[PDB]
Amino acid sequence: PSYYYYVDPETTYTYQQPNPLQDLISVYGLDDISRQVARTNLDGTKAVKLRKSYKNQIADLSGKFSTIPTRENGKGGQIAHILFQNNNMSEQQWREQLRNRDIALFQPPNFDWDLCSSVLSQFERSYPSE
Amino acid sequence: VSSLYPPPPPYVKFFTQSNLEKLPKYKEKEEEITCALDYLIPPPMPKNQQYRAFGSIWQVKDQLPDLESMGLTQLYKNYQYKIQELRKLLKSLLLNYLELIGVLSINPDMYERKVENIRTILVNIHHLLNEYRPHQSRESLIMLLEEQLEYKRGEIREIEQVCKQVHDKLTSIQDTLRTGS
Amino acid sequence: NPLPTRFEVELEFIQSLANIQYVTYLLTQQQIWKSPNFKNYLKYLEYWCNPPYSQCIVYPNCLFILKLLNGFMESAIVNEDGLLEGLDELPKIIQLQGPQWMNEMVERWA
Amino acid sequence: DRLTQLQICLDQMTEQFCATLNYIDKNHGFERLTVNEPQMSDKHATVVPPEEFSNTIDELSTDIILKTRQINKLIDSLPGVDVSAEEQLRKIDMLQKKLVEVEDEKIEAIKKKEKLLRHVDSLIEDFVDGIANSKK
Repeated sequence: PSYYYYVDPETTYTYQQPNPLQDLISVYGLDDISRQVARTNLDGTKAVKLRKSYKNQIADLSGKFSTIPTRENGKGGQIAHILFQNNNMSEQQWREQLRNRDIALFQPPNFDWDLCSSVLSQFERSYPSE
Repeated sequence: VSSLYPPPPPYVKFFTQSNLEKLPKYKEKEEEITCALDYLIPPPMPKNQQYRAFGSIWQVKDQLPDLESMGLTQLYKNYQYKIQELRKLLKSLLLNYLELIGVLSINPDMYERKVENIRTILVNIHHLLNEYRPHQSRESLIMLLEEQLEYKRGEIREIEQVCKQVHDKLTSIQDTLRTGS
Repeated sequence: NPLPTRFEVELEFIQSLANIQYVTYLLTQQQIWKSPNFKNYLKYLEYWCNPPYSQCIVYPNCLFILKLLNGFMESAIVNEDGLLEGLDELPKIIQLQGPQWMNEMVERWA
Repeated sequence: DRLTQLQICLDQMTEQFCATLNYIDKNHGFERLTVNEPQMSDKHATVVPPEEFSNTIDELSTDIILKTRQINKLIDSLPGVDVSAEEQLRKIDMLQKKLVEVEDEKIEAIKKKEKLLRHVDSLIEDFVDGIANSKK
């Protein structure tokens, strides 16, 4: 018998972790996410197609809106830039300090209420129509 | 900023006619410079035999480096042994490519050492070929000597081919001369 | 780092004649071919033609270029003031036949 | 020259390996685990019929191993496997002597052709000056 290079019987190889052969949705328990958005139910019956807009989400609230505020209709803004902004004593006390330093912007002198009463009292009669 | 090409050497200034006439007298009498007559005798070979030229080291007699001397794995080291080593190497290369396909068809992350194995097989194969190359070059010189032998002997056969054409045309003229007699 | 030996510098300069750009750069200076010392250096350099000095050469077309330009030298006579007659038009020969020789030896390479 | 074809065959192995890997990486499809799962297609994906896909896999594999038989046959035909460098020198010196000898043999062969050469021109000149003396 002649040995062949880099063919070693004690050298073994295993499958990838995780294995892409199996359905990796089920391995990580994502099957609940799968069939809740599936275009067809897994019994031969076609499931409902999701709407283009989120009108069905906002359908349970009574308001003056009939259209959808988007970027292109001039109704929405670039709010995501603001929304992605970021900056002994027990955990109870320290969390109180954190929540109260998140209150200091929410009270006067930042939001003087006599000033707002006087200023929104300045609105004269009727609604001018534009 | 300088010129594109280096200037001629300062050694050209010593080639004067007085040095030319004193050169045979100095002959009758890596170099250690003593006088101006040393620059007309051509310098001998370096004793270290490894001279710097064009940003590289050449040698007066190049030897093929080993894989260990270069820092790689020489798996296998009168050429029948090397021929069988090459055969086992190519079979191992095919088997290791099959193993690489198998590794990528279960886990495409452990291939990195297998590619290294294929690299070692390839460099051993190529170094085995270059080790056979002086033998292959000697066989090519043998082939060239045999080819010049073959051309000289082909000149020989065309010499007696034309000669035999002369002889049988001479038999033809003798036959037609006897016919005309 | 030791100094470049006379053997090394002379070998690199004798090897540089294979490229025609180097020799057509050198021959456009009047003082180079006007100098009889450079002419003697041209007749000094045929020692590379003989072995074992020829072993270290890598591109022998430089040795061919060396042998070629020496045939223009016996027609040249140097005077007392140093004006080398016969070298006024050999560089012009070099620019006229420049691409011809190097294309010929490139096709010989193929 | 045989080793040159061997090196061409070796990097032709390597080109075939990377070409087969490229083909199997780019032109494979999307396999159904079950029948009820959705099968979607991409306009940016080079989808192929699976039967001719397998046929191309087969022909790639067979050209790999026919090039392998070519490599094996070429290595069986490497010039000089049973001779050593000493055997190369013991061939070179006798080839040297044989070349000197065949130069000598060609010298007497050319000598024999010269025998015939002045033979035929002597007969021709005797013929022509004989007929010149006859006709004058």
